Amino acid sequence: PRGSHMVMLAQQWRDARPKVAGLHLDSGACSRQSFAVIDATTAHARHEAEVGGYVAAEAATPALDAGRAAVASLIGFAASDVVYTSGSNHAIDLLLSSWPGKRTLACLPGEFGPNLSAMAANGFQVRALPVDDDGRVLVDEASHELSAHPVALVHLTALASHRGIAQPAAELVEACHNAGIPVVIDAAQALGHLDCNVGADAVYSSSRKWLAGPRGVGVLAVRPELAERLQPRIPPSDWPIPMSVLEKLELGEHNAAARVGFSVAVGEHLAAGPTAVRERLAEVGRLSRQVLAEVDGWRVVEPVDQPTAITTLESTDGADPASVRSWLIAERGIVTTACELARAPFEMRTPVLRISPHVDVTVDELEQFAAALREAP
Amino acid sequence: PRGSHMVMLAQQWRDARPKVAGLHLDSGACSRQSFAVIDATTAHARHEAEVGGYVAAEAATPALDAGRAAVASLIGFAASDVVYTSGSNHAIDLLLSSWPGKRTLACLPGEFGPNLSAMAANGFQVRALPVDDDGRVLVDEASHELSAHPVALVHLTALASHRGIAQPAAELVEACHNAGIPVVIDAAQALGHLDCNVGADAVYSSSRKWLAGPRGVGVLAVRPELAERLQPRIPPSDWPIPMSVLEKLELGEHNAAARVGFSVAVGEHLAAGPTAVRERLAEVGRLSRQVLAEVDGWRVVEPVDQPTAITTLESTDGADPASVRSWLIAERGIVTTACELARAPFEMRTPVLRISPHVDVTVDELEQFAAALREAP
Ligand SMILES: *[C@H](NC(=C)C(=O)O)c1c(COP(=O)(O)O)cnc(C)c1O
Ligand SMILES: *[C@H](NC(=C)C(=O)O)c1c(COP(=O)(O)O)cnc(C)c1O
Repeated sequence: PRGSHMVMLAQQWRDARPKVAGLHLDSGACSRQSFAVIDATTAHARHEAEVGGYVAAEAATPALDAGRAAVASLIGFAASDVVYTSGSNHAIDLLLSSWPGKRTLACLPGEFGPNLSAMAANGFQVRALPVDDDGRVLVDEASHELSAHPVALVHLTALASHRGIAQPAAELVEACHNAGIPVVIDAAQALGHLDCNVGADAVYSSSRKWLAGPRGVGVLAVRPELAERLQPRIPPSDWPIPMSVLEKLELGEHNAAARVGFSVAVGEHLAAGPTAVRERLAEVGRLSRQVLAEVDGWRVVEPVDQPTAITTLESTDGADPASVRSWLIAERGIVTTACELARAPFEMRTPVLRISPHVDVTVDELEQFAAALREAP
Repeated sequence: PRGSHMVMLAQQWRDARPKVAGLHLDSGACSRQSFAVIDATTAHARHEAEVGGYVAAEAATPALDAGRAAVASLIGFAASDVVYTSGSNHAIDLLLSSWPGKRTLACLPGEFGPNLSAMAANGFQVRALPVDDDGRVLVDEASHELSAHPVALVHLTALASHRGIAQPAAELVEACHNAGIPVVIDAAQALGHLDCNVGADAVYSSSRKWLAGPRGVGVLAVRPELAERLQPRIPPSDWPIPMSVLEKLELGEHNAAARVGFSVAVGEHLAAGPTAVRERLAEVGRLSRQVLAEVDGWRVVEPVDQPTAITTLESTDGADPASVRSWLIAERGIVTTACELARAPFEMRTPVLRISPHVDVTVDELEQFAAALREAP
């Protein structure tokens, strides 16, 4: 029952942000904005009012591009491959709505419901990939399956919203490449605590989660080979105006402030040491699961040493997590997320309570949670 | 050459916002956020970090609904008919992508390019409506035309981004209703200086303009008869999850902060007196056009007494406004918008410089502009 690695990171992180009113263990849903991030945003809006809205935006180009670059660095793409979105669903929809010719797709059974929804809405046939009892892709079986039965692209949610299994992203991406098939990665969850530098052809993620930037921002990155094959829904493909596929994908009103906010927030991840941060988040999972290994009416779902901060609890006596969550919030200020089946229809047989705490979490807090979980009605 | 009505409104408005670095005459592109609005936004983001992101959002429901209601009041819809968007293009796309059965449409020749683009992208046949030499719809001819040749809906940009003609919105809407045809109104420009209470079946607008709220927010309002006929692209119409058409349209990650920001900003319009504000904006146009009636190399396009703050200048010696604009900004701190043909392809034969100043503008400033316009190379 091993103890915690003391890191000045956990502490710097905590103090860089407003103090939690209660106890916040859902950076997986929406993390917490640093003062700098918050202020960077406010600043932009202030500046919009001074110099003019679109001149302010121009002025922010350095900062916007900063963020692209930072994002690019974490996924191994070019900054010029990275576009801004409203989030990871805007992202996957921009992508799939743009996707040329044949629209077959393989993905995990664990695939995110709203993703499947976008997949379906864009007319993709969607096969499952072989997995283990956890939902972790069997990379071998999948390679064989993908050669035998080819598919127009593979969509890998590298880290799932509903379960803290880290998918073997890089080895699936090579397997898929060996079969001559592109890989889209949903890194909404993964960007910030999984090595997202893995060879993917497109990646997307959201600002508000592990990168702890503003809501209303996400990113989509597409390798230029793929980017230029894409056919944006809007404008129509018979286009008088000459702009690139990515320029088309990034077209539309948006909170630029939030985007500069985001840029700060990514910068801050890089600043803290990507690799340093992921190791802590992995530890956070360990501690979280070791601390929660002993709770009646609640089973920990993920293997102890999954390198992840998402841990999920299945109720062993029919308790509904949705309720437990809103209890935990209203009574004890503890913020959690409650994952309904719709999050992963073809894998979740039963809902779960999701702890997703950041580096800042202490063993006290994990213990406060465990405690408060027991006292829960 | 009549003078200005002194109103404590102009002054209250100015002082409620950060002071303009130079001179800002493009509230038509992006206006200026009050301190309250800016702070309301920051606050939300701060609060996200304290209590949790989605609990903060819940908490803001009062404020969010406030804004719907306020918007609703200005267009004569129910607050429950109003949904939040990213802007007026998200809006028209959400609408047209959702539109059932036959997709014919009539609109002005003056129709906004990006609108036509969305129209086309959603497979609408798009007829023009009869207009005068200004582009103002001939309501009579149009009624006759719409009875003789029916169309699945009419799309009226009530106030055009490229020209400060106020379209006879209410009388066209009855004409269209007398022919049994619904009206969608693009009130991106109009919401805030035209009476948008006119009988339209859907209306949409943006936060960042005359309502001077945050970027990344717009609104879409749809009357329930129409709302429930609509078929959202995403999720697919074969939907396991039971949510209303509007709930579907409002689904997706977003800057909630910005939305509460917006709510403040609408509130502030109501607070100032809608009718009071529009009368000033109309005066602003008068003054703007009277002050600019005498400039060489620049003709005022709109009739003097169009009840509008948008005035546009056509260069009489081949000057490119794009350039003049970026000169005006870099040299004299005067912010303007330069309207390229793409803004209204089937009406604009030639680009224009657009003054769109708010209530705060003084005759000095309009004169400073006129002056600075002369000295421009
Ligand atoms: C993020 N989502 C959540 C609210 C959560 O609690 O998990 C998410 C997204 C959705 O992207 P948006 O930015 O549009 O919200 C994408 N896919 C995954 C795996 C996920 O974690
Ligand atoms: C607003 N647009 C401008 C940038 C301008 O300078 O006019 C606009 C919109 C576009 O909506 P978004 O909120 O997506 O930008 C819609 N239609 C009109 C008439 C217009 O003024």
